[PDB]
Amino acid sequence: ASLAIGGVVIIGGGGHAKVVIESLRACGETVAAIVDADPTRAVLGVPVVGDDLALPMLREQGLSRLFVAIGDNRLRQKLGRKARDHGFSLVNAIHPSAVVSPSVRLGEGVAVMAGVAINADSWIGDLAIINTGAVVDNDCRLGAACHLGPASALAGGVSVGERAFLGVGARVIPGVTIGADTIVGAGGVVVRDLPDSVLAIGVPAKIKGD
Amino acid sequence: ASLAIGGVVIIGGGGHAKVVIESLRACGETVAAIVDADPTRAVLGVPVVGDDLALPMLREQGLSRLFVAIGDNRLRQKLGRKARDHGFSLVNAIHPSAVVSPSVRLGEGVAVMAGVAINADSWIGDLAIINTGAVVDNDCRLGAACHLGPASALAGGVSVGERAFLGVGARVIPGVTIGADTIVGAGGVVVRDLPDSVLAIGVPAKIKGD
Amino acid sequence: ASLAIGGVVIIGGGGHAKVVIESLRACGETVAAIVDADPTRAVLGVPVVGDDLALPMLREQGLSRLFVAIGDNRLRQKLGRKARDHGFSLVNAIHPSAVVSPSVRLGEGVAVMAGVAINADSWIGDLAIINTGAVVDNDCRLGAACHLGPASALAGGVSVGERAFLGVGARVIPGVTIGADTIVGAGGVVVRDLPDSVLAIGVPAKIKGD
Ligand SMILES: CC(C)(COP(=O)(O)OP(=O)(O)OC[C@H]1O[C@@H](n2cnc3c(N)ncnc32)[C@H](O)[C@@H]1OP(=O)(O)O)[C@@H](O)C(=O)NCCC(=O)NCCS
Ligand SMILES: CC(C)(COP(=O)(O)OP(=O)(O)OC[C@H]1O[C@@H](n2cnc3c(N)ncnc32)[C@H](O)[C@@H]1OP(=O)(O)O)[C@@H](O)C(=O)NCCC(=O)NCCS
Ligand SMILES: CC(C)(COP(=O)(O)OP(=O)(O)OC[C@H]1O[C@@H](n2cnc3c(N)ncnc32)[C@H](O)[C@@H]1OP(=O)(O)O)[C@@H](O)C(=O)NCCC(=O)NCCS
Ligand SMILES: C[C@H]1O[C@H](OP(=O)(O)OP(=O)(O)OC[C@H]2O[C@@H](n3cnc4c(=O)[nH]c(N)nc43)[C@H](O)[C@@H]2O)[C@@H](O)[C@@H](O)[C@@H]1N
Ligand SMILES: C[C@H]1O[C@H](OP(=O)(O)OP(=O)(O)OC[C@H]2O[C@@H](n3cnc4c(=O)[nH]c(N)nc43)[C@H](O)[C@@H]2O)[C@@H](O)[C@@H](O)[C@@H]1N
Ligand SMILES: C[C@H]1O[C@H](OP(=O)(O)OP(=O)(O)OC[C@H]2O[C@@H](n3cnc4c(=O)[nH]c(N)nc43)[C@H](O)[C@@H]2O)[C@@H](O)[C@@H](O)[C@@H]1N
Ligand SMILES: [Cl-]
Ligand SMILES: [Cl-]
Ligand SMILES: [Cl-]
Ligand code: NA
Repeated sequence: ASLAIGGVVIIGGGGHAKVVIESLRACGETVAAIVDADPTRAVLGVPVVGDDLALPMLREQGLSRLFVAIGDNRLRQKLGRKARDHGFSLVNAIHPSAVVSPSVRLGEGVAVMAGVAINADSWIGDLAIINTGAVVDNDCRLGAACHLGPASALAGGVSVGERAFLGVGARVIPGVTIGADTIVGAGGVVVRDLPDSVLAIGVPAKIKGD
Repeated sequence: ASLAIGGVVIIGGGGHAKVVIESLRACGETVAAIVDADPTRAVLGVPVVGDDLALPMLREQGLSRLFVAIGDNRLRQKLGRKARDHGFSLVNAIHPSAVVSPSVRLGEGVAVMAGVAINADSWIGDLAIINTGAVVDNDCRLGAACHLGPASALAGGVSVGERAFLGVGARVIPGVTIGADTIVGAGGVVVRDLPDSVLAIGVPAKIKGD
Repeated sequence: ASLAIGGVVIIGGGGHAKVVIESLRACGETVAAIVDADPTRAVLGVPVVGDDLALPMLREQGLSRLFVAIGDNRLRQKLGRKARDHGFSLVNAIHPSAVVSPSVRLGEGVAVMAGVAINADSWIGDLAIINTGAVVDNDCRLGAACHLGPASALAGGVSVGERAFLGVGARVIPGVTIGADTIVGAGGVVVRDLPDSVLAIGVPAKIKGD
């Protein structure tokens, strides 16, 4: 439990964590430690020091910066709130290759992966993930803890509800609103508004029931 | 109507203008003023000085560089010709992150957005838009005033007619020719030549009549 | 047959060669010569000196670095082995804009084109092509001589067999394995494992027989 000072604590030790650790390192940040619900190790050289019960200990020793590297949107949002209650600040992990327009408003805890572009006047909620290669055109609104998967793309003026997930290569045409907790499958091309809490798949994307 | 000297005049004050203004600024250019058919303001800090009737006044005061930031392809092409008749030179707006091969031939008035790649020996007509994240592989020919939408991709040796539009995430396989004034819907994957003036949608893209 | 010393020999003189030559040049490498089965010229200024029968002559004159710029996967793999038997080392051609994570394992003879991202702990076999704009998320395994076409994307933990080909804009969801010698058509979205030697097309991708 002997750590260096000044680095970032990561919640989560999975594949998403690996990519986040490397984004932070590419920016010259140090990653201090991981907390993982499997408390057994290291992820890309970063020690796993315990489960979330280790958070108070980490804060006590002076570490105060944290990122939640958990892909699950509702779990990520809960763990973000837990981290803030424990006195951590949620950093953003923005790969140096990402292009984020100067008029974009970013929340906290946001992952913006390599190859991303986000254009003018888009707003990105806390704990959003904008994954590898994704594109966000002008005037989009991304709600807290939503996830745009790798190689997905939003055309202009799209709104994505809290905790919504767009799978790899999903596309949304201009002006469309997607509700909270909605899942667009890989490749789905969304051509009309989607309400909350549905799954939509296909070209064009259609809602799938039971 | 008091402007600085030396900057670029933009025709159009919408979302496409915002992204173009930011591309020009990212290259260290200054944007002088906007002319918009709604002559009422500012777009990202750039004053709207009037409608197109203000063009002669702008030229008289020494401004001579212009970009047409209008997404509509036929309107953009008409306004490009109007600007040149009024003594403006059409600049290109190429985001610093775009990768444009040294053997690509670029026209004038061309937008090439963040994250774009254009590979060897492609030719890009005047007033084309190559939007955010789009890919153009080797030996493509893009006609004047066509538009490749965000995250679209052309494989090698594709020809795109004048004023044709490919929606977000559209894909075209090698060797395909797309006629002038043709629209490929978002996500459409074009696997055979398309004639002029049709709409094609789907995977694979199929022509849609009335 | 008078060449400079120190440059890279390219097998293949087609469109893929053009893009590879430009990637090598963008890194400050010199391309010495091309060998092409049509021995008649130059490709982007690089002389075509003969067919593969010229390889021994090139090695004798001190050239020892080679890239196989042939899109055909089985032919590329055969010509890679021929080049190594003739005493050449297979270089990699990685465009300066590509983002290749520090924990990625690269083979030899690999093309990684402009705009590519490859994330943590992916392994890339000899003679793979990762084409323009393609994305490879964490923990992927790309077999020797496979080809990810332009704008294609693999989500995390995907395995792609030897000589498999994914067409422009193909997508594969997490955890999927694709067999050797399998072809995914342009735009195909692969949602379950594919065996060896099939063709799969569509959203979702389905195997097509005769
Ligand atoms: C849509 C998705 C959520 C469905 O999961 P699921 O509901 O367990 O679906 P199943 O695998 O049982 O498949 C149900 C049917 O829909 C089809 N299907 C599955 N995913 C599909 C997709 N993305 N597009 C179109 N059809 C799809 C399947 O072929 C199956 O068809 P059948 O009825 O003919 O068998 C999932 O396949 C998906 O696309 N996930 C995206 C994951 C991702 O991109 N992660 C990146 C994270 S960084
Ligand atoms: C194809 C498109 C042009 C159609 O507009 P439209 O003709 O007004 O079409 P509608 O919205 O009336 O839909 C007609 C039908 O085609 C379907 N459809 C619409 N767009 C589709 C698309 N991209 N792919 C497949 N099907 C589509 C709709 O589901 C509707 O189906 P229905 O008959 O079952 O209701 C439009 O949806 C589109 O894709 N635009 C791309 C815009 C864009 O990408 N802009 C980026 C600018 S930077
Ligand atoms: C799938 C592919 C390999 C098929 O080639 P093919 O077997 O000669 O197929 P055909 O052109 O005869 O078309 C067969 C049918 O499948 C359809 N089809 C072709 N390609 C398709 C694709 N990518 N997705 C869905 N359907 C497709 C055609 O519409 C045709 O339909 P029909 O039965 O209604 O006429 C090819 O179209 C393709 O996608 N190539 C990708 C090439 C590429 O991306 N190169 C980039 C290199 S860097
Ligand atoms: C965006 C990515 O999201 C997901 O990747 P991921 O890293 O979130 O998923 P996994 O690789 O399963 O890793 C999840 C990790 O998250 C840990 N975890 C799960 N729940 C908790 C928790 O409550 N607290 C802490 N501290 N850690 C938790 C797990 O023990 C596991 O190590 C997947 O859906 C991937 O497909 C995708 N690349
Ligand atoms: C590529 C983009 O194309 C389109 O964006 P856009 O900026 O062209 O569209 P809008 O946001 O409607 O803005 C168009 C602007 O263009 C102005 N305009 C429309 N016609 C004229 C004109 O004739 N002259 C001048 N000077 N301006 C004109 C309008 O008053 C309006 O302000 C949309 O299709 C978007 O989806 C897309 N991002
Ligand atoms: C990734 C790319 O793959 C393919 O492009 P490509 O450059 O491999 O294909 P082509 O433009 O036909 O060029 C193939 C070249 O490869 C040469 N070639 C073909 N066979 C041989 C060979 O055995 N030895 C040598 N030294 N050269 C060979 C041909 O004479 C021809 O000049 C296409 O499928 C494209 O769509 C794609 N951009
Ligand atoms: Cl570190
Ligand atoms: Cl300015
Ligand atoms: Cl050279
Ligand atoms: Na990209």
